[PDB]
Amino acid sequence: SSKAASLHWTSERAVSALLLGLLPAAYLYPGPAVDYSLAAALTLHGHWGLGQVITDYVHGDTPIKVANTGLYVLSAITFTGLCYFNYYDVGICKAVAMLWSI
Amino acid sequence: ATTAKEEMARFWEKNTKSSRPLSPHISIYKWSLPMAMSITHRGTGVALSLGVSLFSLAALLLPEQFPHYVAVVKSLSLSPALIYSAKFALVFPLSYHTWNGIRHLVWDMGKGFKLSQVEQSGVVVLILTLLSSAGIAAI
Amino acid sequence: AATSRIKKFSIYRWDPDKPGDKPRMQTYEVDLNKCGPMVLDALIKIKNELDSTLTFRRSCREGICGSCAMNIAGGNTLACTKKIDPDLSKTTKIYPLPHMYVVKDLVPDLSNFYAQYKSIEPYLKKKDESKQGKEQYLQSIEDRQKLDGLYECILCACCSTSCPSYWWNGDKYLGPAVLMQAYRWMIDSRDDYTEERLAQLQDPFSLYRCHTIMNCTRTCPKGLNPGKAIAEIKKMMATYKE
Amino acid sequence: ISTQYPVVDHEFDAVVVGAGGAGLRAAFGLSEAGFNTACVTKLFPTRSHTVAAQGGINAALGNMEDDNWRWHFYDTVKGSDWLGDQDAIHYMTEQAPAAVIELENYGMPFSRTEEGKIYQRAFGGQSLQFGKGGQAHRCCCVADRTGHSLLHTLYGRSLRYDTSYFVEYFALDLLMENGECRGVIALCIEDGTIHRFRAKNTVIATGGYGRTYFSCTSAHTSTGDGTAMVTRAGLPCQDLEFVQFHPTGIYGAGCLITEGCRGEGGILINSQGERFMERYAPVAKDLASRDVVSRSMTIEIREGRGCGPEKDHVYLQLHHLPPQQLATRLPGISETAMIFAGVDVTKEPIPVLPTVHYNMGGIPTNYKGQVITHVNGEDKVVPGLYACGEAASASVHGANRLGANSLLDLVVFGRACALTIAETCKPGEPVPSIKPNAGEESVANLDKLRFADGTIRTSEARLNMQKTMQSHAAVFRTGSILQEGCEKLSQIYRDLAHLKTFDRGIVWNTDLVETLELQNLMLCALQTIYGAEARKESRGAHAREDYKLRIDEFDYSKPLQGQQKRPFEEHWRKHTLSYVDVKSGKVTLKYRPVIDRTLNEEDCSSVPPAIRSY
Ligand SMILES: *Cc1cc2c(cc1C)nc1c(=O)[nH]c(=O)nc-1n2C[C@H](O)[C@H](O)[C@H](O)COP(=O)(O)OP(=O)(O)OC[C@H]1O[C@@H](n2cnc3c(N)ncnc32)[C@H](O)[C@@H]1O
Ligand SMILES: CCCCCCO[C@@H]1O[C@H](CO)[C@@H](O)[C@H](O)[C@H]1O
Ligand SMILES: O=C([O-])C(O)C=C([O-])O
Ligand code: SF4
Ligand code: F3S
Ligand code: FES
Repeated sequence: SSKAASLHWTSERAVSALLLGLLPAAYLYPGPAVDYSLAAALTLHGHWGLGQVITDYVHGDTPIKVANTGLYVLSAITFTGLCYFNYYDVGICKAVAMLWSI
Repeated sequence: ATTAKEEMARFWEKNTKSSRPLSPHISIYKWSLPMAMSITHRGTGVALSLGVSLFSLAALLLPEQFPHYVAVVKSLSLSPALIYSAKFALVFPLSYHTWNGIRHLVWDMGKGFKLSQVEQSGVVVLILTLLSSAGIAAI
Repeated sequence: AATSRIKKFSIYRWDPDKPGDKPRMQTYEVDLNKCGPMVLDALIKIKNELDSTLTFRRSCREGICGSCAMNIAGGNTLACTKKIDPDLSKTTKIYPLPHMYVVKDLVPDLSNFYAQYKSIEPYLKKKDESKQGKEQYLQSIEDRQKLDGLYECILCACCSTSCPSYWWNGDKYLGPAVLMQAYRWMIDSRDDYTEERLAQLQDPFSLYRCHTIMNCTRTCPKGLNPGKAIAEIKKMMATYKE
Repeated sequence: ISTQYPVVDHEFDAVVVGAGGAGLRAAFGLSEAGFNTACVTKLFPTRSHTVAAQGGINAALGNMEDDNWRWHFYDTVKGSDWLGDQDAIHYMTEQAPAAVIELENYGMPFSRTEEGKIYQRAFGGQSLQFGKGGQAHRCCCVADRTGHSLLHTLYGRSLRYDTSYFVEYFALDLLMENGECRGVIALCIEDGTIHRFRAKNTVIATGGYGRTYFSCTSAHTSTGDGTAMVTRAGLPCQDLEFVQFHPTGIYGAGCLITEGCRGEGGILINSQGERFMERYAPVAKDLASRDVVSRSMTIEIREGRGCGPEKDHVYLQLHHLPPQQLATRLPGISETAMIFAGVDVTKEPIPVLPTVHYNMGGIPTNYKGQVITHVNGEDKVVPGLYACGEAASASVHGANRLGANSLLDLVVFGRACALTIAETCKPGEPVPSIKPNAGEESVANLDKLRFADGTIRTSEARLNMQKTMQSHAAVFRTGSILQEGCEKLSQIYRDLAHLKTFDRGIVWNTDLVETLELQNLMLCALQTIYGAEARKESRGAHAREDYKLRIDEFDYSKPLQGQQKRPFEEHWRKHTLSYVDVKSGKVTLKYRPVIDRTLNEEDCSSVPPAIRSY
């Protein structure tokens, strides 16, 4: 894609917006659908986010390869664990409600 | 003539092997509120992500489920002040980052760039953060 | 005359011809009653009267040439239009533009900054330039106005050397100054290479290391907004076709 | 002698010294023509004084009313008070429209009219119909920052050619051999090294020397270095005594306030609120020639109508103009007035006073940009050496330059040197050898200033020279004062033997570079004030209160019918040629005739001297 970098920049913002929209959605319509939407958006937004950080702060072909590899693992496992929490346990929305009861 | 790339390669080549010092930056530079809020936005984003990661790791690795830990904590019937404190601490970064995040999306549409508007939006972000955070730590 | 007002200036020093010399800060005292109102007046008095080894770039003396950019009291600015601070209880610290290789004292090596500017091809380009010189190109008052706030730049570098992204990735991030000039050519109605100018910024660094910190605009001695120009480039990147 | 300094040798077809408007245009013109060209400059190009230019550049484009370049020719010739060479003036003015259209096509962002064409404003001393038709509007501009745009546009344009730049290299002298220039020797300021650039042709475009004075609009870097190189080479400089005091430098800082202010309707006012120029120049008023307005303002101040607490300046008033106009036509000075005088130009007048601004004199050239020498009554080009821009005396400006004519001169003669070299040489011709030790004396002098340890420090000797020119070679002059000034300067020059410098390094040693600049300014200053003392007549900016008349070969104030023409030796309508013996600092003068012929009498009539008034 000759327009890769700008298509990424646009997706990043599309996702940030997406996630903003999920906050009200979690409060007003909690349940599976939002629970998975949040698992996917929290991971995607955080993965791109931590990647801009590596990009600004990590230098050298190898240290960059390493940071990005470690990030891809952190993210894959993070989206996995969140889907897991949603399938086998109460799920993000309900967990927040419960924690807010303490 | 030297092309721009050649000029760039010799600059690095000359200087990295020179004995020239690198002038100070971050240790001498004057802060501003916008600058401070900027790096706080990055710091809250990283913290929020690390938190979401730690929580998903606990989901894959701890022996009990969420309801047991909630109950455990409750069985300590902790003081309301402390509870409030903690909820406030939890929601503040999320809060700060969401509102300043909205300010960044507004900048992405090209609006609010006069420097005096940058100072205004930052302060509107701080007060909404504080308000929404006291609001929520109270629910 | 008789009744002084002595100000102290703590200024960055480093001599490359003194083997093993280390950067140090030197302090000078100047009678504000016998010096011009600007920091450059002070730097010139010091050089002329106390220490002619103090070295710095300067030329126009009215803030149009861009030579004297440096960091004063924590911020990047032109010494020649920067008022000397009258509160005598404070020492004004002076350093070279930030995160730059120091040639000597307050003189940074700006050659990478200039090579980034050459790389965006800052000159008018027409598809058919076979008519260069025959007649004036027409441009409306309204399209000429689009250039206001972009063309006044004096390439002093206060902005890019204030930008933390530029501090961390100055080898590949073009920085605020050059990006605002690339925008100045992208919107000149008389230029025919807008898509190619945008196409050149399709990589992770040239443009995208800007995260809207806004130090650039706060620091500009000409009152320009490079941070805004950049946001307008990002929008064009996101919408142009072909 | 010993090379304590390593020497690098370069060979090019051509070398351009200077990278302001004239040098950049000459240097890429040469590369565009195929010549392997080097451009040597002591500043990064866009820092050059050209960047500070404001009001505009003239060309009869006729975008505001019908115009004729010959009307411009006339204005310039009258403005030069007949000390201008009309062949050069012909070339300059006829070439103007194409030179400006060239800049616009390069991308120069000129302000625009309702037709999308370049906007032009009124400026001083310009008219329609050879003087009979009212105010011209031919000064093309980019609001009031024309210089800035002109320089940035030329610089961006040079980036398209293969010109080799040696930025922040300080040229020391010319490499002369047998009356011919073989190149130049320079100090690379960044690494302390010495470089000799050999080339078949050398172009000098180093700027003026306003800094020989104490108060000037000129940048700190306007120190006549190229001029001094010519002088050191034993070549003549010309008309150096004609120094332009611009009517309006801001009081105190000296910053230029554009004549565009008055071109757009601003007015000069004395302490009594009188628009005194209606009195001194009833027709032109505040748009009369600069030598005139400056003399008038100066008269108003010594006669008591001065403004401010010391009654020592006057007022430039713009507040009666609509604010949009000031914001659109005059934004730079609007900002400058406030930063340097605290004035809000929509409310209060700007404090102003006549300020040394520009050098009419310089290295003499023919209209093709070739430097000339003058032997036994004839002009001879110096093979291999060209000059253009304020450092030259072509002379399109004679005794007084019209505003907006210098930026024009820059581009027209910088292109002219490139054209002339291109019709005279071919790229790649063998570059002339230079004796193995060419330049060694430049290094010797440099080494000697580095370690200088006398009793008079560089800044001291410089301030001495500045205050001397300031009170002895000002707007109004007289023999006694000029003579005193001459002797004080000659003394200060002997005194350079006692210079003390402190910096002993070689990398970015501005202690030493500014000492080389002092030598340079001293050579220019000596030629100026001795040329002035010798000139017993009043012409353009050179006003002698003891020789109040302009003296030409005829009395052009009565019919020439039955008038005995005066002998070359008994009148002053001739260029001054100054030479300096650098060891002693003694000045020699000679004169050469002004050229009245144009490039084509059928196309552009030569204009005979006449009484000059606005
Ligand atoms: C002072 C001034 C002059 C001026 C003006 C406003 C101000 C504040 N506004 C003008 C206007 O609106 N219209 C107009 O026609 N003229 C105006 N002027 C006068 C005009 O600007 C100057 O006459 C003109 O710009 C002259 O420029 P030129 O090209 O001749 O050179 P320069 O810009 O002054 O630059 C000198 C160059 O030479 C190099 N140099 C000098 N010494 C050395 C040594 N030793 N070695 C190598 N290079 C040298 C400098 O680096 C510089 O590039
Ligand atoms: C020392 C690090 C934290 C400083 C945070 C706030 O800092 C302040 O912000 C103001 C508004 O932008 C500025 O005008 C002011 O100079 C600055 O000190
Ligand atoms: O008043 C000006 O803008 C000016 O200084 C122009 C010339 O030509 O010298
Ligand atoms: S945008 Fe401002 S600060 Fe940046 S280089 Fe240009 S004038 Fe200097
Ligand atoms: S300070 Fe830097 S991050 Fe962007 S807005 Fe300015 S270039
Ligand atoms: S000396 Fe020219 S910008 Fe300060």
